[PDB]
Amino acid sequence: SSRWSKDYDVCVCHSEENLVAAQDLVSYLEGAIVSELCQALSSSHCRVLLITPGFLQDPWCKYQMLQALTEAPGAEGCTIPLLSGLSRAAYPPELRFMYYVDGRGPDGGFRQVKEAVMRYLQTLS
Amino acid sequence: SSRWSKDYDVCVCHSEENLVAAQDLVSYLEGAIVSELCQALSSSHCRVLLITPGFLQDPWCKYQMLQALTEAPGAEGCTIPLLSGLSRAAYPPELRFMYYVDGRGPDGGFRQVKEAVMRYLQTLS
Repeated sequence: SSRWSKDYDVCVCHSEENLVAAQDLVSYLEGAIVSELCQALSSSHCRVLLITPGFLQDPWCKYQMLQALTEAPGAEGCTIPLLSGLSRAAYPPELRFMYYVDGRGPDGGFRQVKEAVMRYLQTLS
Repeated sequence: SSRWSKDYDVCVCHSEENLVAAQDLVSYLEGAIVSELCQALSSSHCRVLLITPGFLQDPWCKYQMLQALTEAPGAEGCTIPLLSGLSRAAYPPELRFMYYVDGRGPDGGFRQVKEAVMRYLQTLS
């Protein structure tokens, strides 16, 4: 529960087709929030899933999404799904009973994503 | 890890539109395997997800699917996805990196599902 139990405060999960949008989010989050793009050995307090059409199509992305929700946001974790570039009708059904940020919100949803991240950090020692 | 730590050996997860197919599976599993249809207070060793078009469309089904994979099949659990009545092209992408039974297999996939259930039970005291 210690703020320093992890070296990063948040990492962004994205598919290869959204590399630039991910970098913008990382840049937006760090303006202090220490962020980076998620990687294999990546371990942070919060994980932002940049869910886009490309992401939803990629099997590995979906798998990472699953595990990101398996051991995390049950209550003790922090996983923030950002639905971007998608029609709400194409949103993953399971989201109706889960927290997530809509890309149509202010700042492409970045503002609410950052806010959600900060809220979690405060609950840390 | 005790075979009697749970009152049921397996329960079937289905959407309202597949009630009959679920009952057939339950019936098939018990011919000893103690099975039933999954319910809110339901707790068993294995959980069979009867994934069909209706299931994939229903938000609550998907959510239950998620949680069924969140705390389960990481290694210590038992969750068996049965893809039935669907074109493989419409299968959830995350399945490419996970175990699952195809409905096109022998006995509508029931045989392999039962086998998978038994395998898990043996690993129990």
